[PDB]
Amino acid sequence: AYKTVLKTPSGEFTLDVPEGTTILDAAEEAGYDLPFSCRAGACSSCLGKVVSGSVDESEGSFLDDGQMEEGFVLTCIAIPESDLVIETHKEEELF
Ligand code: FES
Repeated sequence: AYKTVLKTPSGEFTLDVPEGTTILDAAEEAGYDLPFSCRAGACSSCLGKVVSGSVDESEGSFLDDGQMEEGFVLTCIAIPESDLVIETHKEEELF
C-alpha cells in the first residue's frame, strides 16, 4: 500500500507495503531477502532504520526509547503509517 524504499546493501528497492502489513512480510512477498530470526519483535536480527515516514512498531519489546528516537525499527513487526524510506541490514553495524 504505502510506497516504501528499502535502501539495502545491494541497492535501493521500491515496494508498496499494504496498510496492516509488516515491512518484512511485504518485502518477502516482493521477493526481497531481509534478515530475521524470531519474527516477534524480541531481537535485533531484522533491525532497520527509518529515514523518513513513520511506522507503528508497538509490538516490539527489544528497542529502548533512545533507540527508537534514533529511528531504529524492528522490520518484522513494524507496519507503515505513511510512505517510508528504510535502511535494512542494520544489525551488521551496531549488533
Ligand atoms: S526478527 Fe527478531 S525482532 Fe524482528
